[PDB]
Amino acid sequence: GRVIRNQRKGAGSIFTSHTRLRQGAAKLRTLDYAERHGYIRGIVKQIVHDSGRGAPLAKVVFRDPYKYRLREEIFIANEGVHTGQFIYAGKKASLNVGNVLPLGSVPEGTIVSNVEEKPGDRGALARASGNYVIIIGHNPDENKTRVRLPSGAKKVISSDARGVIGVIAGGGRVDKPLLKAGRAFHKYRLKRNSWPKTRGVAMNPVDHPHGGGNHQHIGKASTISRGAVSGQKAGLIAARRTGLLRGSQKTQ
Amino acid sequence: RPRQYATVSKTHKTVSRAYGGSRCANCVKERIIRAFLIEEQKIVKKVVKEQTEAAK
Amino acid sequence: SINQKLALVIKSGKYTLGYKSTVKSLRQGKSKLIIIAANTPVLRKSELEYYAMLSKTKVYYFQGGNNELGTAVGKLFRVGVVSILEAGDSDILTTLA
Amino acid sequence: AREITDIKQFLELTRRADVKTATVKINKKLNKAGKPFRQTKFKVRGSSSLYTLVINDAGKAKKLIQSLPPTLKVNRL
Amino acid sequence: AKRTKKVGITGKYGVRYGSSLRRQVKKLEIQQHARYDCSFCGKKTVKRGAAGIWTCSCCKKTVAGGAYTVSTAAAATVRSTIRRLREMVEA
Amino acid sequence: AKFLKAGKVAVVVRGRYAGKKVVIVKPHDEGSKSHPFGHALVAGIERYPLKVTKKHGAKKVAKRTKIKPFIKVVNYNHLLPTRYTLDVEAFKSVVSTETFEQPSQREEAKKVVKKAFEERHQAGKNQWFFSKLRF
Amino acid sequence: RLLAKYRDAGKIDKHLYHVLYKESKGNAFKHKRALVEHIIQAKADAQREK
RNA sequence: UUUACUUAUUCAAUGAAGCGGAGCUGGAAUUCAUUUUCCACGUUCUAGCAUUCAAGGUCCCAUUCGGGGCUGAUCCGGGUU
RNA sequence: UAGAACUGGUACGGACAAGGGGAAUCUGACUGUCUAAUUAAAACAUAGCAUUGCGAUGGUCAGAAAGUGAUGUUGACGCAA
RNA sequence: AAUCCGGUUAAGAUUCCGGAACCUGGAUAUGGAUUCUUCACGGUAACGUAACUGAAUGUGGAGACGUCGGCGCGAGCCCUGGGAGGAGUUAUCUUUUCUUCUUAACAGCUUAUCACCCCGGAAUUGGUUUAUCCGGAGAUGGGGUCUUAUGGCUGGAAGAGG
Repeated sequence: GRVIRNQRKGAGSIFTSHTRLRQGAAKLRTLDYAERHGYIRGIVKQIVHDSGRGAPLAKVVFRDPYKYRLREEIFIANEGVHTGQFIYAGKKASLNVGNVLPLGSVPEGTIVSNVEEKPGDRGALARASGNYVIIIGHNPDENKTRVRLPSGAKKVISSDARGVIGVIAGGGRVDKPLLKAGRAFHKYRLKRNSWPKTRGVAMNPVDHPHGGGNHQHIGKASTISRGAVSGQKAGLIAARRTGLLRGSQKTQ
Repeated sequence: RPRQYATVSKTHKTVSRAYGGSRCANCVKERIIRAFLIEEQKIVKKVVKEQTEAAK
Repeated sequence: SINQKLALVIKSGKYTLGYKSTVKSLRQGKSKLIIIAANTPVLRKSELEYYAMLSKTKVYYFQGGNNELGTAVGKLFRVGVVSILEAGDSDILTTLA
Repeated sequence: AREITDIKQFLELTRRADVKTATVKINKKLNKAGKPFRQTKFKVRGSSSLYTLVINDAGKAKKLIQSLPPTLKVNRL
Repeated sequence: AKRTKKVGITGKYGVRYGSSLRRQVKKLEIQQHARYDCSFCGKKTVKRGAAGIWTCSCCKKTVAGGAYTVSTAAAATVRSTIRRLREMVEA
Repeated sequence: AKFLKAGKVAVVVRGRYAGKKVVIVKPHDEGSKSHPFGHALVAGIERYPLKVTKKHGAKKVAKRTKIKPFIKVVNYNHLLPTRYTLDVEAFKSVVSTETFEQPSQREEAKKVVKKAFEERHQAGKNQWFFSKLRF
Repeated sequence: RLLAKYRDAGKIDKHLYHVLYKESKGNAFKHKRALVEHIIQAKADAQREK
């Protein structure tokens, strides 16, 4: 009867992001004329800790080409940049770690991150701690580029979309055990309101569709249709197979 | 405190050098030397273009 | 390689270590060679390049950091830049510098 | 507020024409450890702060009281 | 002396948490709280703070890197790939 | 083999005149009675002449071309020597050790040095020595 | 500070100072008189090696 | 058949800043008559600097201390991309 | 802080303050949380392990509707179930 | 952005009274300082001096900040000595037991770890912390510069309070 928890997340009263200590949106430079014809040199002032991100940020500063000032942007720091390194954005920018290039200017097999989906939207794909996409092919017909996303899924995007060279710092982050509940608590008090995770078997039949009964059991089948109404989707969603996986990696 | 600086003279708020009260001595030292040597080295960056592009 | 040469100089000739004594012995022109390490900051490196083209003294880059240079010259502390002022048994001033 | 140690500066203060009131104070304090002697303080009240002068020597102080301008209202002790 | 037979730093955790999880924490806290060589000034003075950020204590250099070590193994080869992919443009 | 000769341009990196160009008028590699270190007596400019254009009126030109000089003992560690040079023998005989204490003689020296730098800035030889080291 | 004023008093040189100092960072010396009795023995050994 | 469309519609970004076409100098390029084509078309050791409708060149004002015009910074089309 | 005598109707942390301990089994690893007015538990939570969906003209959800919104100052080492 | 002490009331005071300050805002005159080297000098330097043009615009700092552990230092309380006043005890003993001996904001001179400058050059490695860090990217050493939360002296101020 009662509105279950994942329905209740969406109106967003207490489930919003905890956005106090965050420095800002971590986007790249806006694609303009100084970028896509030459290459603009900025410096990286400071690589600063973001709160709730795994990866560290980077205070990059640029000269504005049109008015005398300095425009600071904040990149996601690629792994192996230090403060005082020069960062070369743009089409004809050379290929070093930390530079940001349009994908038509790299050979295939190059390890980039913070790359865009559509050109200009300032850094969509592969942003988290430690990940990277690898450019696996070019296509001069309609100037596309075939790349490898971190799930192992392959994607064909434009070569006008920019990406910064190298993996992202903060990698190896989930290797360490999170021994106690205090560390998960201090983790999730910087991200958002979804801890502790109360199992849906425990609760009554108003609170969850897995609830109730004289035993904690799941009842019916727990792989739920994609076509289920909002509110029934409680458990494994639209599962094509399940169970413990077997076999080698690097699939076909 | 940040509004007390107004009540006081200038010799308390400033040391005599260029970039005086804003940057410290050593840093100022570095941004002379760099600012010399780069804009001496850029002179060499024009004597290459007069010899490589002419004797190409 | 160059390490046998520098060891022979260091047990046969006269030298000085570190940046301030290179500039002191370079303003007086007593320098015959300076050897710059690889991990040195580029500003220090260019300021010692720029004093070479006033004093006409040859500059050999030491491939590898100041640790290896300190180990090569026989000391234990690191050294970023060496100034040979009198070569002794070895003739590194006239080899390929 | 302040202490002013220069006698001729104090004479300049007494003729600064904003100084309407002055006063003299007498104390007894002892030299090095031996002997008590009479000390005096001359206090002129300017429009912002109170300027004083400490005189330990009566042979200068007695001449200096004579050296005040007569138009000043001097609260003696 | 050596006051623990094997546990070392994870002796601050004591009894609890398992043994495999505590040894997996030991393996990463030795690397995490270590003192690394600085790539610029050569003094073994790079610690970390605020995971992903490795500041040299002197010299003010602030190198980004892996969360629990300076250069993770899956990144130190990446630059070699870059060292391979910058040579093909010229020679 | 000795590049701190008495004609070399140098750049003062320390002191109140930091970032301001001088020329050595007399070096001292051994030092002196006082100043127990390799110092050199130099003379340089404190205010740069401003960028006078085609369309400045004549009088408003001349207030641009005023130059405030200074003479100064400076240690060798505070000077970048450079490849540029300046002929010094006009005011070579003015700046000395005797030019100092009794500082009334310093303004007498600054008169001579200012007249020399204006007579070199007119007929504009040594363009780099009079341009602002923009740092 | 006893080692400090012994060094500054010239009664001992800096080599034996830096030996005895990092020995005093360990135990090796229960008290002040015990350290002076140790210094006397080492300096007498140095004299018997002279 | 889905192909080729921008003007409808939909998304995205920017204090709607350089888009499209053409030319110039270089240069790959081989000429099968003369250019049939295509690339470029101001910055890479350095935690410096970059602003006063821009200095210069050129034409004016009526020479005052100053101010205007063109070029420096290629034209064309007004579809911000 | 340690030791020594000597002495006290063998009393002496003299009042106050202030652990009962052991051999086992069932059970939940643990610190934690809850039925404020009968249930504090072996229940819930947790780290750990695993699974499923989804590459944004997306996945989960909200909104009567919107040129609307929450995750999202987000990007698969991520969000969600 | 800027305040304190002492006193006062049947009941109010960092608010009243007296004494002593400070800040903001706006007027302004007088000295001082600057100038015919027209917009300051000194010091190698770090920086200092009562002052010592400076717009549009840009940058930088302050406001700006986690909790825990010892370590140093000050403030207030505590313990305690000598001396100068009062009260109590006293059959005997007790140079005895209690109580007073204070000093504000603000101002002037001076004063500190850390940081920095010069001279000089280190392995017979050396300095140093309670806690092992630091040094040819130049230590130990000799001589200096700075911050002034703090302390001292003096003024406020003994004319107040006890």
